[PDB]
Amino acid sequence: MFENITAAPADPILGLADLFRADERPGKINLGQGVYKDETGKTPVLTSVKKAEQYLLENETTKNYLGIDGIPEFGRCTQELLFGKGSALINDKRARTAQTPGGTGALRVAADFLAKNTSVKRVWVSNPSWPNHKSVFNSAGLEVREYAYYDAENHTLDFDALINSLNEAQAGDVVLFHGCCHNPTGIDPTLEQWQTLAQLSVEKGWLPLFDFAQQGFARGLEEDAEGLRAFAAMHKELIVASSYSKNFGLYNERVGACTLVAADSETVDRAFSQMKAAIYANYSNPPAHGASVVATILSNDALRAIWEQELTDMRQRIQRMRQLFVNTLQEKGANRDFSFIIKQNGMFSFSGLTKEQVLRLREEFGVYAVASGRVNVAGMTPDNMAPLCEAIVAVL
Amino acid sequence: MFENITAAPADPILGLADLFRADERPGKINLGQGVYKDETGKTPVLTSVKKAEQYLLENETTKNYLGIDGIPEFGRCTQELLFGKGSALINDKRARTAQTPGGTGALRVAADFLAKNTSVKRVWVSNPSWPNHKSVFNSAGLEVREYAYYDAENHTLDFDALINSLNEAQAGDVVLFHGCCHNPTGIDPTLEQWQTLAQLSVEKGWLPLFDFAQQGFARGLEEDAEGLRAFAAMHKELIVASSYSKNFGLYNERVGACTLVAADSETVDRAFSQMKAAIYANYSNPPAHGASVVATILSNDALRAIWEQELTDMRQRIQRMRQLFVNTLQEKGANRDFSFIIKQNGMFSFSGLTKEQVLRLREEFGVYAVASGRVNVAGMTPDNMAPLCEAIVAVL
Ligand SMILES: *Cc1c(COP(=O)(O)O)cnc(C)c1O
Ligand SMILES: *Cc1c(COP(=O)(O)O)cnc(C)c1O
Repeated sequence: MFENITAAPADPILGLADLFRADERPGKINLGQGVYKDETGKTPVLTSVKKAEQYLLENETTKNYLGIDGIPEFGRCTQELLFGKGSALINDKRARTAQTPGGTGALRVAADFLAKNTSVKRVWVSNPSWPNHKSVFNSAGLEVREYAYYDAENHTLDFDALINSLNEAQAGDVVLFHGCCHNPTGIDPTLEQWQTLAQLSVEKGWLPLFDFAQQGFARGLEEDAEGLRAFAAMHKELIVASSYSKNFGLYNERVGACTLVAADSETVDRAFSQMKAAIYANYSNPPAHGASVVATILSNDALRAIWEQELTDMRQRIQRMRQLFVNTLQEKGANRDFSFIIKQNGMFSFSGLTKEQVLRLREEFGVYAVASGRVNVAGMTPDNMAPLCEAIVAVL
Repeated sequence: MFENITAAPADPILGLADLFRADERPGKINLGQGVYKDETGKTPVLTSVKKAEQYLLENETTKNYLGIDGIPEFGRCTQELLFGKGSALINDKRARTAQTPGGTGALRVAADFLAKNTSVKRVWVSNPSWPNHKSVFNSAGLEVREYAYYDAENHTLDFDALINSLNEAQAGDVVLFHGCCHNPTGIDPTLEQWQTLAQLSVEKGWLPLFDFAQQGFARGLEEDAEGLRAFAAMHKELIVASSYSKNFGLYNERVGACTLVAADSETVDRAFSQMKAAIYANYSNPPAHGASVVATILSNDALRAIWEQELTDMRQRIQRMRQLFVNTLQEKGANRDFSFIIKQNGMFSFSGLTKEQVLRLREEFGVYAVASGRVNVAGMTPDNMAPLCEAIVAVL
């Protein structure tokens, strides 16, 4: 059976990770990873999370199965984070939320649900996008198509080209939007631009699908949801894949959610039952620990306050690195204006380096980035900025 | 899009659970659930698990992603549990193990892997089987077919009928075996019978797929793997879906494994790369906490010793309930000989009650079992045995 199975392609993300480990050079710098890093260069457990875990250690009396859709309070808190306290969506009971193993899990559950219960045949993703999106949808049996997004000249959202491209999208197609902190470009639509896309979406007949991987990393928790909420006000139908991997630092505990919005309670409840069917045939029910940590934090005034400041501290450190990066390149003799980096949002930023410049940065200077030129800004610190920028300037 | 979506069928397992909650009667007895219960009627966290969780609370410094295949030590311990310390399979490096979200997750990952990389078109499951098997394989796009198993007259393994039925299976078909503690019948093959099926499987050309949900609930950890190991000695190719839900009491943390066996290291490593691809497009990587608890326990001499005795205590309490049940029915005037219950293994047992007897037991006497007549023996205690058996005798 397995004699002639074709190997999976190498995978450059794991390859980059392994080449970074083997690199015996002491001044090596990793900007190719997907996780947050602090001023010391590590991915720590949040203080709020540790406190939540201690409480669970002390008060859990059973590990009996969660329901297919997971911890109710988790779903309730997730819906308030996405739509806001006073949302009409929540009030009319139009939204149903499944706890899932991470954002990826939420995308996959969304994909299986649509492929098995709707007429959806294809999904539209940005160019570039996170490469995991394509694989997830393709596995459910959905075609992936690309719409234009990145203006390579101005390091901006090519908005005219984005509209032009999506006009090819038929009614009943899914169109995937990154709620905030676009991966890999860090380029987000403005509110006016979100409102325009919301309007275009309703008349063109798209099912919008929002991927929220970094809620709270752009401007703030509420601000980063504005785009979503603009779509929410316009649309009858909507899906959201959200992740707490980055904003709670719970990557390996697989904490995410799939939220289904329909016109009314009877419809959403009926659609959601088939979404639960898609979860039952996949992993049966979701993992409790990570999601229980999140629900414990968000429903407790003290822990939430502590957590929100931790998230704010991450957001601001990134924003300090963005500026320090631009100023350091400026004063190191930068063959280029990098001021666009400051206007980009969140973990990631397209540096605009060529694949050869990137490959050279690794070979000569021990600086690791992704082939596309994506850099993780959280991998930058005050200590490694000088040598990072010297390397970059030397390859321009 | 969601306007005319057909609702999912009610689901009787959740329906049974909800009807049990609403039941205001004080003497109600639940035998319809899938989880272990102790003498007090609860599903507690194991002492070994709590100790493991405390150690993790104190020593974890990051929640950074696990690899796609999860915690290495977890995989190593899982392979020793399945194949044994000195196994040649482990020595020749023929087995590769992915940590997965529960046994269900392992079945789904197995299913996607086979559907996408082999010529497998159908899977053979026992009659009856756990209904989740059918849904999982059907979602990957695989036909499910049934082979005979249960001898309804003698409450035994209808072995002649089992062989006769599986002769319909073509070469290149998957045949699913329950390693031990068959769900729902509790009827396992003897070693001689396992050796016979192993032999038949190799000449007929089946890819065997083992589902281990209750390793350690029949006779012991090593004993319950004999069937698997008999197949392992004969076969070049094999898949195992194992679960730590029941034997570590970690149900909601989703702790399982998919283990792939091929002829040699180069083949298994190449096949496993595509299995990792199937995980990447599903939930990206597995949840750490539950699997970290398992790895921490199994790799530590003290905690493992404590855990093994906890598992032994569960196995023996079940075996005491089996006997108490038969003796109590005998001395309550049983219209029937229930001695077959004592020879059946693990959590579950087919009582041999009709769906009307079951429905009547719930309506009149507040005793809850599954429509098929499956009873969870761990739901029986010394306190509720008398009233349980009185109800049963009254409906025969
Ligand atoms: C990091 C990231 C995620 C996170 O996925 P999890 O499964 O939640 O770890 C999801 N989507 C995007 C675009 C991301 O960048
Ligand atoms: C209980 C059981 C399982 C457990 O599934 P998890 O996903 O590990 O909870 C798997 N297979 C069978 C036959 C079972 O009875």
